[PDB]
Amino acid sequence: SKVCEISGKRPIVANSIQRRGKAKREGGVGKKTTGISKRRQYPNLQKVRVRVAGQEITFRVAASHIPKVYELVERAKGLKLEGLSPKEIKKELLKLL
Amino acid sequence: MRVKMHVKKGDTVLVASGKYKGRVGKVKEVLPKKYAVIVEGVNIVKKAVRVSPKYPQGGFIEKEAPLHASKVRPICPACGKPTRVRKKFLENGKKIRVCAKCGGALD
Amino acid sequence: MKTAYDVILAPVLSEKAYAGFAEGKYTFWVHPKATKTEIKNAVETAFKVKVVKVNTLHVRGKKKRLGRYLGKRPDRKKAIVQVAPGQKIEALEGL
Amino acid sequence: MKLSEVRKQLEEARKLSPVELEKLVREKKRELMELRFQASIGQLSQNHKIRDLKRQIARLLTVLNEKRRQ
RNA sequence: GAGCCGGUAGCGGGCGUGGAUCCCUGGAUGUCCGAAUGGGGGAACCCGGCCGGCGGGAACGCCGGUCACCGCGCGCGCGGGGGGAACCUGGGGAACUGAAACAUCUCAGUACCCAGAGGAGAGGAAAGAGAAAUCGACUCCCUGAGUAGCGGCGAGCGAAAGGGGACCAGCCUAAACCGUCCGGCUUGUCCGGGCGGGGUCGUGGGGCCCUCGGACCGAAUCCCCAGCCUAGCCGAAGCUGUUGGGAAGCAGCGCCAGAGAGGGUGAAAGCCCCGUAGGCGAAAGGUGGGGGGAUAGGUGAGGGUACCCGAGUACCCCGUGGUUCGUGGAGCCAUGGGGGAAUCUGGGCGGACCACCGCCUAAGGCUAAGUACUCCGGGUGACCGAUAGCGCACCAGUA
RNA sequence: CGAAUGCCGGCAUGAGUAACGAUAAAGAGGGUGAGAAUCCCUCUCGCCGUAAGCCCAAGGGUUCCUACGCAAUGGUCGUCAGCGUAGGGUUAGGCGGGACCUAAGGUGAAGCCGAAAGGCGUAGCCGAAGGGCAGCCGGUUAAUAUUCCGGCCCUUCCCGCA
RNA sequence: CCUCUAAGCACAACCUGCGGGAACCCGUACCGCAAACCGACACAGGUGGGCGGGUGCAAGAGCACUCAGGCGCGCGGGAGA
Ligand SMILES: [Mg+2]
Ligand SMILES: [Mg+2]
Ligand SMILES: [Mg+2]
Ligand SMILES: [Mg+2]
Ligand SMILES: [Mg+2]
Ligand SMILES: [Mg+2]
Ligand SMILES: [Mg+2]
Ligand SMILES: [Mg+2]
Ligand SMILES: [Mg+2]
Ligand SMILES: [Mg+2]
Ligand SMILES: [Mg+2]
Ligand SMILES: [Mg+2]
Ligand SMILES: [Mg+2]
Ligand SMILES: [Mg+2]
Ligand SMILES: [Mg+2]
Ligand SMILES: [Mg+2]
Ligand SMILES: [Mg+2]
Ligand SMILES: [Mg+2]
Ligand SMILES: [Mg+2]
Ligand SMILES: [Mg+2]
Ligand SMILES: [Mg+2]
Ligand SMILES: [Mg+2]
Ligand SMILES: [Mg+2]
Ligand SMILES: [Mg+2]
Ligand SMILES: [Mg+2]
Ligand SMILES: [Mg+2]
Ligand SMILES: [Mg+2]
Ligand SMILES: [Mg+2]
Ligand SMILES: [Mg+2]
Ligand SMILES: [Mg+2]
Ligand SMILES: [Mg+2]
Ligand SMILES: [Mg+2]
Ligand SMILES: [Mg+2]
Ligand SMILES: [Mg+2]
Ligand SMILES: [Mg+2]
Ligand SMILES: [Mg+2]
Ligand SMILES: [Mg+2]
Ligand SMILES: [Mg+2]
Ligand SMILES: [Mg+2]
Ligand SMILES: [Mg+2]
Ligand SMILES: [Mg+2]
Ligand SMILES: [Mg+2]
Ligand SMILES: [Mg+2]
Ligand SMILES: [Mg+2]
Ligand SMILES: [Mg+2]
Ligand SMILES: [Mg+2]
Ligand SMILES: [Mg+2]
Ligand SMILES: [Mg+2]
Ligand SMILES: [Mg+2]
Ligand SMILES: [Mg+2]
Ligand SMILES: [Mg+2]
Ligand SMILES: [Mg+2]
Ligand SMILES: [Mg+2]
Ligand SMILES: [Mg+2]
Ligand SMILES: [Mg+2]
Ligand SMILES: [Mg+2]
Ligand SMILES: [Mg+2]
Ligand SMILES: [Mg+2]
Ligand SMILES: [Mg+2]
Ligand SMILES: [Mg+2]
Ligand SMILES: [Mg+2]
Ligand SMILES: [Mg+2]
Ligand SMILES: [Mg+2]
Ligand SMILES: [Mg+2]
Ligand SMILES: [Mg+2]
Ligand SMILES: [Mg+2]
Ligand SMILES: [Mg+2]
Ligand SMILES: [Mg+2]
Ligand SMILES: [Mg+2]
Ligand SMILES: [Mg+2]
Ligand SMILES: [Mg+2]
Ligand SMILES: [Mg+2]
Ligand SMILES: [Mg+2]
Ligand SMILES: [Mg+2]
Ligand SMILES: [Mg+2]
Ligand SMILES: [Mg+2]
Ligand SMILES: [Mg+2]
Ligand SMILES: [Mg+2]
Ligand SMILES: [Mg+2]
Ligand SMILES: [Mg+2]
Ligand SMILES: [Mg+2]
Ligand SMILES: [Mg+2]
Ligand SMILES: [Mg+2]
Ligand SMILES: [Mg+2]
Ligand SMILES: [Mg+2]
Ligand SMILES: [Mg+2]
Ligand SMILES: [Mg+2]
Ligand SMILES: [Mg+2]
Ligand SMILES: [Mg+2]
Ligand SMILES: [Mg+2]
Ligand SMILES: [Mg+2]
Ligand SMILES: [Mg+2]
Ligand SMILES: [Mg+2]
Ligand SMILES: [Mg+2]
Ligand SMILES: [Mg+2]
Ligand SMILES: [Mg+2]
Ligand SMILES: [Mg+2]
Ligand SMILES: [Mg+2]
Ligand SMILES: [Mg+2]
Ligand SMILES: [Mg+2]
Ligand SMILES: [Mg+2]
Ligand SMILES: [Mg+2]
Ligand SMILES: [Mg+2]
Ligand SMILES: [Mg+2]
Ligand SMILES: [Mg+2]
Ligand SMILES: [Mg+2]
Ligand SMILES: [Mg+2]
Ligand SMILES: [Mg+2]
Ligand SMILES: [Mg+2]
Ligand SMILES: [Mg+2]
Ligand SMILES: [Mg+2]
Ligand SMILES: [Mg+2]
Ligand SMILES: [Mg+2]
Ligand SMILES: [Mg+2]
Ligand SMILES: [Mg+2]
Ligand SMILES: [Mg+2]
Ligand SMILES: [Mg+2]
Ligand SMILES: [Mg+2]
Ligand SMILES: [Mg+2]
Ligand SMILES: [Mg+2]
Ligand SMILES: [Mg+2]
Ligand SMILES: [Mg+2]
Ligand SMILES: [Mg+2]
Ligand SMILES: [Mg+2]
Ligand SMILES: [Mg+2]
Ligand SMILES: [Mg+2]
Ligand SMILES: [Mg+2]
Ligand SMILES: [Mg+2]
Ligand SMILES: [Mg+2]
Ligand SMILES: [Mg+2]
Ligand SMILES: [Mg+2]
Ligand SMILES: [Mg+2]
Ligand SMILES: [Mg+2]
Ligand SMILES: [Mg+2]
Ligand SMILES: [Mg+2]
Ligand SMILES: [Mg+2]
Ligand SMILES: [Mg+2]
Ligand SMILES: [Mg+2]
Ligand SMILES: [Mg+2]
Ligand SMILES: [Mg+2]
Ligand SMILES: [Mg+2]
Ligand SMILES: [Mg+2]
Ligand SMILES: [Mg+2]
Ligand SMILES: [Mg+2]
Ligand SMILES: [Mg+2]
Ligand SMILES: [Mg+2]
Ligand SMILES: [Mg+2]
Ligand SMILES: [Mg+2]
Ligand SMILES: [Mg+2]
Ligand SMILES: [Mg+2]
Ligand SMILES: [Mg+2]
Ligand SMILES: [Mg+2]
Ligand SMILES: [Mg+2]
Ligand SMILES: [Mg+2]
Ligand SMILES: [Mg+2]
Ligand SMILES: [Mg+2]
Ligand SMILES: [Mg+2]
Ligand SMILES: [Mg+2]
Ligand SMILES: [Zn+2]
Repeated sequence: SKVCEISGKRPIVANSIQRRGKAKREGGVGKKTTGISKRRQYPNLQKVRVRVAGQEITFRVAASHIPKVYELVERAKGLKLEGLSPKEIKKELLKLL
Repeated sequence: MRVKMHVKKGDTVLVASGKYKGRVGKVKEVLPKKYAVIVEGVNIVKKAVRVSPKYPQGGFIEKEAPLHASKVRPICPACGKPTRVRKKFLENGKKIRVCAKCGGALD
Repeated sequence: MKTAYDVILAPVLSEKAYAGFAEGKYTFWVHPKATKTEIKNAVETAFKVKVVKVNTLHVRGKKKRLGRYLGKRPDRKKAIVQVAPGQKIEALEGL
Repeated sequence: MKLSEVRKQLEEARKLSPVELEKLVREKKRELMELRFQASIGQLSQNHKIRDLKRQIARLLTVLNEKRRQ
């Protein structure tokens, strides 16, 4: 229920459509809409605790790009990173995206 | 910006119009705001004043009243004739008032 | 630049002010942002005296009108400096 | 004040030094307060003297500023 | 270029050709509050740290300087914060009402809220349109057209291509490959991250590899100028007599006119005043889309090679949104969930699907003008003329 | 325009009518003044007195004092006033609030949450009529005083000596 | 406020006694059960804290009379349905 830190995904808005009756293709009169109401669709966000530079880094990223986190990590090896703090190692990774 | 006066205190002017039309004299003052002028002995008017330490015995005092500038016309000291004011560019290169009847100057 | 002449403005001209000269207490129209410590130095550095005490107070501006418009005279502040026993600010003894 | 006077006060001032300008100023602002107390009692008839000082004091602080801005 | 100290006279005193008041550009000063930011705070109030100065100054107080938070970049530097009448784009987003009830539908993605930007904003250089075997970025207006289509086919909604106009312009990157600096351990023909080169396209192009050939284009960044803006200046030609409080009226005799628009003057003035036609004008700030000059930047051909050609992306299904499309035969564009490729022998498209034939070349970005609004200044009205015209012609967002 | 219980304003009728805001209450004399039941002084009468008297705090904001005024406000009158004009008046090391503290609550390093706006949040900060802190009596002015004066006490901080 | 120690400091520092000096910003007027605050009014309404004397009534902040202090309530005069 927020924003992927890797994909920039974000809660979009979708309608909840309610339909009744038989379709045409099933040899029926056709579908009928009985009630449309906005919903909202969330990205399947999850936590991703990783340890980098002897420091724990956790992302609130959607389940889609989870394998990108480790990529960032894997890609971050070539960086002066010791001595830094968590928020510092995060920002340094994100800059790789 | 400025109020355009073709006449200035205190050159000699011709009361072109009004009750004292034709009369002549010096410009005793210039009022740009109301765009008027006072002329010596012209537009005379009797005005009242309190029995005041300045004006004991009460009575009235002849004041010289202002006139609209379009009513006054300057008198070229050369041809002595009332004229419209042109403006000459000397080599100063200042600009000077000069009679339109003759090239004379007016200050 | 700020000088003791910027702190002190004019004297309090009243029967009550005058009646303080005898005891050496001289009243002034000071600056509302002026300070008892700020005044002192201003009187001294200007009247060659030794201020021993200062009493200040605010005088609020009066509301006035030109029949049709309502406004207010400015707000004023005044001090009451005590000078060392025997000193005098002559310019006020004037009277 | 008169213009020519004004001009001089500028030539003379711009010849001076900030200290000699602060010191100078410090005096005329005394010269004011003297006048303020005179008018406060009505014994100030040449009341135009006031406006001059302030605008003298002003013209001084300016030239003082011209120097220091450097 | 002769008066001035505002609307505002008076009392009381000054100034101005030794060029004032006034007008325009630059500069200085600019208390306190306000994003308000040293700290707090019931805005304009209150209380501090540091360095330097004043006072007789150690305590007390005043003066000058500095001290909030955030992002980015190797404690210090550049940037952000807030305001703006509407106009613009993005994130969200109703209802009355219409359907002569009403739920899908409409009103409408309008009103409104929020973030952002700017003098404009958005969009924009085809993975386009769609049947011409053609067009050639985008934006706007006309037209196409209330056509095609959409729709409890009810009320109603409503395109695009093409054509005629305004404006006109096209570019930088990512990946293969060469080199270089750094750091990791699992020691190199290594992997990773910076920088530089190279490269950017669809008659497909580019790299590497041989081979042949070795100046004209030119900016949207920079510079100089004309031009324009913010004060201004020159500007043709009438006297008299007469009634009258006043002449500009009636009479006589004249004149100017690249000026007989209009407004003033004691009434009705081409020639009295301010002006009008026609010309002049900027030391300094601003602008400068037009002129000249620089610079970053631009460019050949066959041959073979099959390294690269923008990833949780294309693609399939599931849930939606946009388009004229309300599940409809439902494609195209976009994406919240799942599964999940390829590099030209690739892939998306041409209205489900298959084939033939054709168009294009996504998953990085930038881009002038033509377009929209009107707090501001100016011109102009078969617009109002103090119950009208803005809510205010006057001290009104006031009492 | 003749009507919309129309809109803005002006002016009539009811009408010299009800009423003039507690049934605690008034009477005479002297003065003032153009003008007096209505102002000042004096005597007599009545009225509140767990108040209708005296202090403090909220709130109001110059209404307090004095001189000169009565067109308008005063439910009459007015020479009076909380009204019009001008001048004067509020003085703190100790009384109250700050440079001291914490409460509910408010905000809010860290940290968490949300399409934006924003919503939470230990510490810390802000937050009082609670805590803590050193002035008592009297005199003075037309108008201020636990503030000025007088006498007698006390607090904190800086420097110096022991 | 007292007390306990830690770094540091133990020529400083703090406690007690005396001495000289220093001691800032805001508020202070006036109304305040009301003609000045809330009620469109000089409105018989509402508004927190303290003092609130004397005598008698069993007591009391009740009740009646009264001190100090303050008032007769901002239209009057008659008439006697
Ligand atoms: Mg559903
Ligand atoms: Mg069928
Ligand atoms: Mg249907
Ligand atoms: Mg996990
Ligand atoms: Mg997956
Ligand atoms: Mg990517
Ligand atoms: Mg004549
Ligand atoms: Mg002319
Ligand atoms: Mg200054
Ligand atoms: Mg006295
Ligand atoms: Mg001294
Ligand atoms: Mg005070
Ligand atoms: Mg004060
Ligand atoms: Mg008043
Ligand atoms: Mg000057
Ligand atoms: Mg004036
Ligand atoms: Mg005079
Ligand atoms: Mg100041
Ligand atoms: Mg601040
Ligand atoms: Mg703050
Ligand atoms: Mg210092
Ligand atoms: Mg000082
Ligand atoms: Mg300071
Ligand atoms: Mg902005
Ligand atoms: Mg939108
Ligand atoms: Mg809703
Ligand atoms: Mg509805
Ligand atoms: Mg409707
Ligand atoms: Mg209808
Ligand atoms: Mg409708
Ligand atoms: Mg309906
Ligand atoms: Mg209906
Ligand atoms: Mg209904
Ligand atoms: Mg709609
Ligand atoms: Mg929107
Ligand atoms: Mg904002
Ligand atoms: Mg904005
Ligand atoms: Mg434009
Ligand atoms: Mg743009
Ligand atoms: Mg391209
Ligand atoms: Mg057609
Ligand atoms: Mg048609
Ligand atoms: Mg049908
Ligand atoms: Mg629609
Ligand atoms: Mg088209
Ligand atoms: Mg076309
Ligand atoms: Mg055009
Ligand atoms: Mg073109
Ligand atoms: Mg490299
Ligand atoms: Mg090729
Ligand atoms: Mg370019
Ligand atoms: Mg002219
Ligand atoms: Mg005549
Ligand atoms: Mg004539
Ligand atoms: Mg005409
Ligand atoms: Mg014309
Ligand atoms: Mg005219
Ligand atoms: Mg006419
Ligand atoms: Mg005319
Ligand atoms: Mg022209
Ligand atoms: Mg020119
Ligand atoms: Mg090429
Ligand atoms: Mg080749
Ligand atoms: Mg290949
Ligand atoms: Mg839909
Ligand atoms: Mg169906
Ligand atoms: Mg659909
Ligand atoms: Mg289509
Ligand atoms: Mg998806
Ligand atoms: Mg192919
Ligand atoms: Mg294929
Ligand atoms: Mg596709
Ligand atoms: Mg497809
Ligand atoms: Mg297809
Ligand atoms: Mg297609
Ligand atoms: Mg097809
Ligand atoms: Mg094919
Ligand atoms: Mg195509
Ligand atoms: Mg691509
Ligand atoms: Mg763009
Ligand atoms: Mg643009
Ligand atoms: Mg444009
Ligand atoms: Mg306009
Ligand atoms: Mg008219
Ligand atoms: Mg008309
Ligand atoms: Mg009117
Ligand atoms: Mg009106
Ligand atoms: Mg009229
Ligand atoms: Mg009719
Ligand atoms: Mg009725
Ligand atoms: Mg009626
Ligand atoms: Mg009736
Ligand atoms: Mg009406
Ligand atoms: Mg009668
Ligand atoms: Mg009756
Ligand atoms: Mg009756
Ligand atoms: Mg009656
Ligand atoms: Mg009784
Ligand atoms: Mg009597
Ligand atoms: Mg009498
Ligand atoms: Mg009377
Ligand atoms: Mg009387
Ligand atoms: Mg009475
Ligand atoms: Mg009693
Ligand atoms: Mg108060
Ligand atoms: Mg009030
Ligand atoms: Mg008074
Ligand atoms: Mg009266
Ligand atoms: Mg009267
Ligand atoms: Mg009266
Ligand atoms: Mg009245
Ligand atoms: Mg009356
Ligand atoms: Mg009344
Ligand atoms: Mg009298
Ligand atoms: Mg009196
Ligand atoms: Mg009184
Ligand atoms: Mg009064
Ligand atoms: Mg009067
Ligand atoms: Mg007095
Ligand atoms: Mg004291
Ligand atoms: Mg205190
Ligand atoms: Mg302090
Ligand atoms: Mg606290
Ligand atoms: Mg909060
Ligand atoms: Mg808390
Ligand atoms: Mg603290
Ligand atoms: Mg307290
Ligand atoms: Mg307390
Ligand atoms: Mg204490
Ligand atoms: Mg105390
Ligand atoms: Mg005691
Ligand atoms: Mg007093
Ligand atoms: Mg010792
Ligand atoms: Mg110890
Ligand atoms: Mg140790
Ligand atoms: Mg030692
Ligand atoms: Mg001591
Ligand atoms: Mg302070
Ligand atoms: Mg009273
Ligand atoms: Mg009272
Ligand atoms: Mg009282
Ligand atoms: Mg009561
Ligand atoms: Mg009470
Ligand atoms: Mg009560
Ligand atoms: Mg009310
Ligand atoms: Mg009231
Ligand atoms: Mg009452
Ligand atoms: Mg109650
Ligand atoms: Mg008893
Ligand atoms: Mg009893
Ligand atoms: Mg009882
Ligand atoms: Mg009782
Ligand atoms: Mg009783
Ligand atoms: Mg009564
Ligand atoms: Mg009575
Ligand atoms: Mg009564
Ligand atoms: Mg009666
Ligand atoms: Mg009767
Ligand atoms: Zn002549």
